Amino acid sequence: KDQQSAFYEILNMPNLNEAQRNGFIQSLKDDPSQSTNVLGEAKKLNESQAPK
Amino acid sequence: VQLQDSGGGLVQAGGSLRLSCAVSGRTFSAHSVYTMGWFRQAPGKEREFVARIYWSSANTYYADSVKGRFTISRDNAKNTVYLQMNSLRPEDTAVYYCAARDGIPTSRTVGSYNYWGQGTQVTVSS
Repeated sequence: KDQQSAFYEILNMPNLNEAQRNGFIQSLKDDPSQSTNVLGEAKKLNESQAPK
Repeated sequence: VQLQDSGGGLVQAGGSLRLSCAVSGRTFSAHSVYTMGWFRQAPGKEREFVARIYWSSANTYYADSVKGRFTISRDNAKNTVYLQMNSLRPEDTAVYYCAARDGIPTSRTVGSYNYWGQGTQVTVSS
C-alpha cells in the first residue's frame, strides 16, 4: 500500500516536471521497498522547485 | 561473469538518468547466489559504494547519500541490472561502474567485488 499511495501522490505533485515524475514512478516500480524514501525525495524536489 | 555498463551522459541538475549493466560470460540461473552493485568515482575521489542487490532475492541496500533518489533493480530474464537516478545534483557527477561478486559481500568496499564493468560517465550540470 505504501507503493500504491506514493504512486498517486507523485502523479499529482504540482511542481515536478514530466521527466522527474516519470523517473520517480519508475523508481517505485523498480524497488517497492524504497517507496517511503522515494516519496520523501519527490516531496523534497516538489518543495525546492516551488514557483517563486 | 562479464559486465558491460552503459547509459551515462550529460544531464541538468534535477533531471533523471537510467544506467544499465548487461551480465555476460557464463549463464545465470534466476537464483544464483550473486550480488551486483554500483560504485561511482567522482572527480578527485576513489570508487565509492552506491547500491547493491542480491540476485536471488532482489534485496537491495543503498548508500545514505542516494536513498530515495536512486533505485537498483535486476531483470533475470534479460540478465541485466539497472540504476534509476532521479533528482540529480552536481555532486553525483562521476564515472559509474557495475560490479559483481559470486557470493555475499563482506563489506561495502571495492575489495568485496571481483567482477567490474568498464564504467559509464555521468555529468550533472548546473
